[PDB]
Amino acid sequence: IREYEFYTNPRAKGKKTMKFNVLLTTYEYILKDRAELGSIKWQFMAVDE
DNA sequence: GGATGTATATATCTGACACGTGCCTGGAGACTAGGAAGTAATCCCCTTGGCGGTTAAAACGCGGGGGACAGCGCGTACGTGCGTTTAAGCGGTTGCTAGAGCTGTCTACGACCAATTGAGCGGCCTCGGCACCGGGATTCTCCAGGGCGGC
Repeated sequence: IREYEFYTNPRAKGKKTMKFNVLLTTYEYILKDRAELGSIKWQFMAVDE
């Protein structure tokens, strides 16, 4: 998911723009991948339950 | 008829009991201070019974070969016994010194107490270094015009 679907230009190494619109995830992968998801300029957060 | 085996009595040896004495250490009596028991408050860790999700460890099965074990041979090294040597064990000399025990004197060193202050613990601000964002320089892919060929 990370290197085939996050970025429009995943093979670059400078500023990588985002490709997806909405990312659905769970709490376990918020805790597991906070380093790879906290460094994203999110426009909206919706926390269910 | 003579000497031998055995029983009872008497003197001597030896461990144990009680008497005597010192002395010094434990006990009795009194006083005091502080160690610890008890109390209240605050805050953080542990308990018991659950749920959810990841995932790597645990469990199970199976094939195969490496290793444990048994047996056998062999040769060597240790046990065994005897004769010989030697040194341990005991008793002994002869002086001097080390050390335990006791008594005595004294002095420097450590306990103790009051005042002081400066080194240890916590937080706060700043720097060294790492990292995020904006701007300039360099290289790669591409769309269109000019020229040539065919019916």
